[PDB]
Amino acid sequence: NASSMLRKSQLGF
Amino acid sequence: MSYNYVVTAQKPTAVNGCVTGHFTSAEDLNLLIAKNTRLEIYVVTAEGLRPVKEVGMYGKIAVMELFRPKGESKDLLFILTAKYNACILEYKQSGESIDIITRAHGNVQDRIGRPSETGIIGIIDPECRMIGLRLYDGLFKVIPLDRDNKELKAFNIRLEELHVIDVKFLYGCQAPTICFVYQDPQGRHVKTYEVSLREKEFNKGPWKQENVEAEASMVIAVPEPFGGAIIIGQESITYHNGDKYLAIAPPIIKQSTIVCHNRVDPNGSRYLLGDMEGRLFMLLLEKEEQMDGTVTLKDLRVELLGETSIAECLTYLDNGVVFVGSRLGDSQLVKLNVDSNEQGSYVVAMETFTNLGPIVDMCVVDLERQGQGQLVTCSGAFKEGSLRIIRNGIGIHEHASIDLPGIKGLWPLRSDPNRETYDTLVLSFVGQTRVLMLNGEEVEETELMGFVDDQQTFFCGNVAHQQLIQITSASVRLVSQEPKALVSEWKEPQAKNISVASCNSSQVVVAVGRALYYLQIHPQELRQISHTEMEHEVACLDITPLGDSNGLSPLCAIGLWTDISARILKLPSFELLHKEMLGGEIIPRSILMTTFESSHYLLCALGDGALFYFGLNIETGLLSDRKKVTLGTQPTVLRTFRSLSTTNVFACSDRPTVIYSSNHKLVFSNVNLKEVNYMCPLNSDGYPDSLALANNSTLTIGTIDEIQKLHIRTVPLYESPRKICYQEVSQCFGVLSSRIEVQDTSGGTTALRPSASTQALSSSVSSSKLFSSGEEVEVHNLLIIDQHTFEVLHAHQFLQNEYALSLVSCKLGKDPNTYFIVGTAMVYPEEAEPKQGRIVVFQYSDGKLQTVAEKEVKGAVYSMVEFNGKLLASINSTVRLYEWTTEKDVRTECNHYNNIMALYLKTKGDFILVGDLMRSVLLLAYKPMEGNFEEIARDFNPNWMSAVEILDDDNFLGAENAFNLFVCQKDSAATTDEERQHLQEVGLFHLGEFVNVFCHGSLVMQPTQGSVLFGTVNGMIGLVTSLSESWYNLLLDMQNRLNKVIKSVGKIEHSFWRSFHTERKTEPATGFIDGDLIESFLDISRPKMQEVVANREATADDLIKVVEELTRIH
Repeated sequence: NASSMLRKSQLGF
Repeated sequence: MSYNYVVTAQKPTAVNGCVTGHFTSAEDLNLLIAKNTRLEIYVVTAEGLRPVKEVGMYGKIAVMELFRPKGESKDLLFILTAKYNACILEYKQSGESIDIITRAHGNVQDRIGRPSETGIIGIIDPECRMIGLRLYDGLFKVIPLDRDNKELKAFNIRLEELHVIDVKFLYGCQAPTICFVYQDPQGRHVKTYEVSLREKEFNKGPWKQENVEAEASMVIAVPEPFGGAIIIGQESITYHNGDKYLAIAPPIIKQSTIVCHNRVDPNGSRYLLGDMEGRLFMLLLEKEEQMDGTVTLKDLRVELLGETSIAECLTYLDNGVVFVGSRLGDSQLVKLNVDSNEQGSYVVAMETFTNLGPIVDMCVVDLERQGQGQLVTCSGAFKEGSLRIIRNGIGIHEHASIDLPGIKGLWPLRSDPNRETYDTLVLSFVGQTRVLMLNGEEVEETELMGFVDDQQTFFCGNVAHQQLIQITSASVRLVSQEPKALVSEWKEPQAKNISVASCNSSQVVVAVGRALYYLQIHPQELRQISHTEMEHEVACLDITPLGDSNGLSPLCAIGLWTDISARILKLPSFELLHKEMLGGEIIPRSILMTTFESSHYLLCALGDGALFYFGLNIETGLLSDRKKVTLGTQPTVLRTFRSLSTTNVFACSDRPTVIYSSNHKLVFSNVNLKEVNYMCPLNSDGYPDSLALANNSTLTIGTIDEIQKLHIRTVPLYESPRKICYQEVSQCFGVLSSRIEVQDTSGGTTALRPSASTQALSSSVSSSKLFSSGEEVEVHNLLIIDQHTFEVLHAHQFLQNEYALSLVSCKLGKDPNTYFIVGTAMVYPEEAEPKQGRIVVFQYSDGKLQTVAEKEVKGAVYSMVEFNGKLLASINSTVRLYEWTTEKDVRTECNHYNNIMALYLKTKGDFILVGDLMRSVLLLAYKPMEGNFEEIARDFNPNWMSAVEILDDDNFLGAENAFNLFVCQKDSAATTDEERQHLQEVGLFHLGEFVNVFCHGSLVMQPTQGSVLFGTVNGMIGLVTSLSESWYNLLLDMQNRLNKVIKSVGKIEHSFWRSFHTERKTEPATGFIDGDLIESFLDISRPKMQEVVANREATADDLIKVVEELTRIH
């Protein structure tokens, strides 16, 4: 979802 | 013409890598820990870690290995950077000095190469023929180790296999041999290759290519006695060698993915295994002997051992000690026992290191309404989640408050020969002395024997033999514990004032000018001894019996008065040793000595505020390390306080300072106090482990905080916080949070541990009915946190699959209430993007949380600022600007649709906005015309943004995907339709970190302009300020000069490090400065420092002062 996506790029690789 | 300055406020704290071995000595167990651009070196001992050398690098460490080739005494360090800087490192102690030296280096990137799936992997052969690297798909680089290869020249080799997963070299091998899991269509597979470097090919491996699972991800290489390879997947583990295939599928690892590992016993019967959960496993290899033959294996099993922080990095140390490098959470030191405790955990934590974790959002709020911001961050993820309140400075808590305009000193006073407690404080005064007998905690001023009331007191020590001392202008007096009267009284032969007092509990030394006596308070009387005169007026003296002598004190130090100087001497003799001839026309107001663990110390305050510092020798008497700090502007009175084991040095100045202890060094942190004139330890029954402290007018007493330039408070959330808001009227924080739960056998979701959402003091669920039509779900909450106690007052839980993505705290329209507003989103795996969500307006009351208003939307509300009494909100590539009715409802006014996906917004006082996901930035204005947006300008570069901020009307800051910062301003040029509809990338910089959040605020105070703070995935907190063109220039110059003087470490060019870089563009930095590099200046030797000037004017120490005024921006 790019949302999974944000949270993930968000907590790092 | 953009002019900005970046500095680090908190160094990264996440642990990306860590490695163990003998790097310092061949007998020595070292722990090596890689932060980002920071390298930590420890020596392992009985207690745990002895620190030794922390250095920085000009790259992000991506590979870190210790190794040893032939005829090499001890281990060498291999380091590879994310920008493909490679280097070899040697640990070098020049007796007392430490250097990490660069034995070899070069850059190994290629112009070709699409950077691979699973990032950089670097490996080293068991013999040390070479190093193998995997920077690119299709390719496999190789760097042969030799005596030469000093520039690490490498050939590449072609790999049939385009999607490699993990690789290592195999033990017990004829030729160099790699071994790897790669993926192709039909699944994943395992493969081998010798590496013959003579012809730089690959040749053929000793074992056929077998299959391995769909989720095979780790390759472990089992050392010589065993040989072979271990492959780890989900729910399963396997072993390969020759024709030998051993496999296990233990349901217990199925729960979550393994993710790190570590050899425990050199032979490798045992290895450690890290889960995404925090769980710690042991993997065991059951050996098997056959008589005159090498060891085989029979079986392997897995034992659950316990629970650590989420491990990135694992290293078995000494004897059941395990270091646990974490980045989602705090790093820690851990004990492994043969015996479980209760709960059945073989793991026991010994030490915990704080990681500011992934800082995910943050804000500034002067909790104690002070003028100093404290910073509050959402940190961590999952069970490590937390808040962290971050406070510059050592603070103290004020017990009494006595307005006393005068106080010119103060020493302890125990009204009793037994108890540690002192019920009196005698305080030198404006030419007088007053006494303070205490009814315990009650303040009361009376008289005392042999202690003058109309005469200033220069001292009060604590002389043994049941007697109390009062050195005055006139005469070193005496009073008893038995008699308590006029026991004795010294007087200067001709009736001349003592100028400068000093003594302990056994020793006495005064001075009259240059004149130096020496007396002793021998049983109930003052017996005299030595004498000497001095070149010039004695400014100050210090005596205190140090390590090897109780009471009776060895050598000494003194400050003179015309030549402005300090010098080393002895006891009854007064023989002059080495010295220092400090400059200026201002004298040394202070000069005392002290120690801590393993060093004796001399320091010397002057009256201009500045300070010179030196270490000493109880035996010899020599120089040390000449440097010159600044502290206050006023004289500085040095003292020493009861703390913990290492009772420390306090600096009395207009800017009160503590001097603690670093590596084995000495700390220099602010004291969060008005101003302090004099200060001493204390302990009354009414005021225990105290510290007296007098200023302009008023006595005070209290304990002390930790130390570190910063204090970090704590707040374990047990789940992962996401956004954070301060609503001051309600004195609380709103925090969006998320917990994971699992399907049931009712299908329904349960939970895995008690969170803050579930241990909440009270609670709501969302009721609202706007929508209609094992496994892991997120459950989202809005928390209400007391600003004082940090308790979850209330928790609101959202709808099933509602993710709460944005949060604000504003007043809207004419309405005089303050609301909490949460923008949300409905979320499913199947869907690409959400296509519905809501905005909910909320009020926290006495103890209540009322759903004030809802509003449906047709996508994700990624962000929302409050605009001008209106609410502005990004909603799936569609900006909207809502209005609050008088009827209390959110109604549309206008939109902008020119966005791929609007992620961030910010608002400049006026009617300006900015933001986007894969574009860069846009600016907009609101037009009080038709209540519309007019799209003023954009940036046409392909920046995958991650954070955004308005530095001001024209300067826009932006962070992105690739760890770069950049600044934008709108062109000021003719033809104002095309050139105006663009804004140029006027500032570029490579940070090396990934920025989740910008925001306005500061951590300091009650040259530069503004202050924007940022928090990063890694723990690092930076700060961005603005400059005058002039200041910029001076600093750019001085940056370039500074690079000549400093030796980096891989040899890395600083400017290569700082360069805007994407896997598609590379420019040098403009309009940005590391104070990080600037600040380096100060730690440079005056000689190397001299050089940095060959050339409005030219100086040498001006610049020292200029870096000073800077180090204090944070």
